[PDB]
Amino acid sequence: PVWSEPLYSLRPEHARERLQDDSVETVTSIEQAKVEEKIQEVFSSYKFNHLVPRLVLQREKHFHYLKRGLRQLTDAYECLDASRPWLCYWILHSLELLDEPIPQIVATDVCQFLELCQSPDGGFGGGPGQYPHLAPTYAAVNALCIIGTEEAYNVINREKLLQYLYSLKQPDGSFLMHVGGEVDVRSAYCAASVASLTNIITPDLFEGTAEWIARCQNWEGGIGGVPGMEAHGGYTFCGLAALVILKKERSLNLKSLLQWVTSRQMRFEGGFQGRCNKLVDGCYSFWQAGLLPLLHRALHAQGDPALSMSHWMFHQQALQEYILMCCQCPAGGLLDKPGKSRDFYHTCYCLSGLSIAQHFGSGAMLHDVVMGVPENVLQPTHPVYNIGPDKVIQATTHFLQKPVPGF
Amino acid sequence: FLSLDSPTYVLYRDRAEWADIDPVPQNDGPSPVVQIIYSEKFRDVYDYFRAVLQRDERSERAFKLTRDAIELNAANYTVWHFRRVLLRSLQKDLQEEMNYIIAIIEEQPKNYQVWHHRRVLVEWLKDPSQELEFIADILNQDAKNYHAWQHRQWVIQEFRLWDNELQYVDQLLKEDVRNNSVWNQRHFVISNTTGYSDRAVLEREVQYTLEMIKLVPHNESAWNYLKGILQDRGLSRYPNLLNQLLDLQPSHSSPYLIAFLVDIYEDMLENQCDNKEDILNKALELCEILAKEKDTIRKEYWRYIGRSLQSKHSRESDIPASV
Ligand SMILES: N#Cc1ccc2c(c1)CN(S(=O)(=O)c1cccs1)[C@H](Cc1ccccc1)CN2Cc1c[nH]cn1
Ligand SMILES: CC(C)=CCC/C(C)=C/CC/C(C)=C/COP(=O)(O)OP(=O)(O)O
Ligand SMILES: [Zn+2]
Repeated sequence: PVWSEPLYSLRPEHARERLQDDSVETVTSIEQAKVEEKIQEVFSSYKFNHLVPRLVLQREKHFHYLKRGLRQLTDAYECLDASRPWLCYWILHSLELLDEPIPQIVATDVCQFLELCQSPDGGFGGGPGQYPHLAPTYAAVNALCIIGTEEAYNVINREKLLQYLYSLKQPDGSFLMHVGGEVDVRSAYCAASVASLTNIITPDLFEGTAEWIARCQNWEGGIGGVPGMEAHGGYTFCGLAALVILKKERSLNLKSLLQWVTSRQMRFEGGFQGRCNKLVDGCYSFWQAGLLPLLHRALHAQGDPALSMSHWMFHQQALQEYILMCCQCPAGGLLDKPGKSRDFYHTCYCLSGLSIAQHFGSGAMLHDVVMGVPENVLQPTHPVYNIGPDKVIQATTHFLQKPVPGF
Repeated sequence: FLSLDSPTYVLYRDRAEWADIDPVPQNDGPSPVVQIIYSEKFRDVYDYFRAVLQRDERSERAFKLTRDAIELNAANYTVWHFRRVLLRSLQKDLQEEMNYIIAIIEEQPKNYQVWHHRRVLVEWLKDPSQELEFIADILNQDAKNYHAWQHRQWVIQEFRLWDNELQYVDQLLKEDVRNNSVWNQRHFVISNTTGYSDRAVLEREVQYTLEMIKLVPHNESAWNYLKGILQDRGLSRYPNLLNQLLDLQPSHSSPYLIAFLVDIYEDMLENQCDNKEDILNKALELCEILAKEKDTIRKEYWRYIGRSLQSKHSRESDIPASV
């Protein structure tokens, strides 16, 4: 119909999705209202300017932002001086999704830089001369696999990495983030991620890990940083993804989890919140929404016959609308929410989420949903590692031809 | 003893007491990637940090240097590790260090490293006497600080300081009944104290929740808490629940109450209830009402539940193909 609105967020019924504070005001409702009000302005802008809406992913603009940052950053990133491998990964992955080639001049410089970050004793640090840490180690391995050239693969010292992983392993199945450091679900995932890709997973490395992760699932259905903590999207993704790698998804109450994540998508904004009663955030377009592909795979593994065959269990269209209309910086790069400044973290995850929301894949079945102009379609991303599905296969296929340190 | 923000602050290369040290510039290689264009102050401090770290110089001046390196980037875990080495080697007064970390956390509360550092201190000192109050102050500025609640749970568990937490929880829920972190803390205190098997306790909790739900019908936290404390024993295990929720649809309705209804029906069908088919259809109509009207953002979920429930509870679900 001519009166019909193709964009879900601009339909008149949508207004009914605004917050109902039951005339009881608290800091949470006041805060949620401010955001909704700001998002409504964005949605309504087309009607007020008398323009027909067009959802365009600003490719060239994001490419410039990425291209440059990959080589140089302002002092605004001094706070990430101990996370340089993360910067490499987020940027290289954003380019990968945007489908931009990685010049060999760059691939080699990247490889060399990560070598400088690698520790004599295994794992990578957040920068040259810094002690190793599982987070920058997970990023380094990922960045190298994205490059995926023989040179990149050879940067990784597999015997040392394994030694390192063991030196962090705890009696209760968990892992320290680094020597003398803290423990949380993130370490489980970082370890599982790098150990599986490089094929250094011994019979006892992750003993008890699946059980420890399972202990992090709480009364909410979601997973918390450590046993007993509020359910959070970032940690939940970490827990499920790790279990998927360990083939222990069933250790969790997948049902209560599925219900928890599906409730994390905002009815009005369209994007996801990190935890119940907080604000929407573009990066959760990945941590939260990225869970559905994981769940679909687990439930399907269990023969679940109700699973859709063309969509994930979240409003794909509404998420693309949030990202596209509310998360792009006109100057390039993406962000948390309208009003927030751009950064590479959000560029990486807003795009990863967009890709996931555009591509449905369950074996033979393949259905896409691309909001806005077709040029908006991105390269698909693997829901466990968050690098090209191709890079995952290629990487593992290369290291599987190597003996697991020790044999 | 010269703050990183003092107007008379001087770069380290211009300090007499540091003339003997050659700064160690950062080894970024021939052609850098993700190279950060540091400010003069930042690069100066870290060039000297790199030197002390390299020589593993355990000195009072190195100790003071780490404070500046930390303030420039509190996320540099390598510097925090060296600082802890110096705290022990130099036998530094840990209460003074406690004074320091509470100041840093007040300043940058959403950093992983500062909280981990405080935890290490509390452990070393084996003294949690200041923890609940300090955290309460942080929480008073951000009632949802994830690291704050995590530290609070650790301290309470490791030192068994359960006695007043429920009271604290009641205070914050009053301030903001929508604070999901507090509902989580509530479930935390009860689970580790009385537990929810004590019928008097469980009863109390559900009463409280329903009470809250009445006051703020659309606050999802109360609803999730209610489902959380009853879902393990089984929703169908509580026959009066359904009727009491139905007596809310009139006025106190929400897509939340409807979703709960489906949950109850689902569990009922899962325990061969009376009028199996009648219950099923009641659930399928609610699923559709939610997927197409009350909770459309979750249309895919609801349609899934719709299929699931029919896939295994239709009268023909356990009937042979040939029949
Ligand atoms: N660019 C960039 C950037 C921006 C924020 C940020 C992170 C990176 C990664 N880290 S963090 O601890 O290093 C930071 C927190 C605050 C500033 S950087 C934080 C924790 C993290 C670290 C590494 C991988 C994933 C998450 C996440 N954040 C804070 C945030 C994101 N969304 C809402 N809050
Ligand atoms: C692979 C890997 C290392 C993943 C990490 C996942 C992740 C995003 C963790 C962060 C969780 C957290 C402590 C948020 C607090 O900030 P906040 O209070 O601003 O968050 P919120 O309001 O969005 O919940
Ligand atoms: Zn974010």
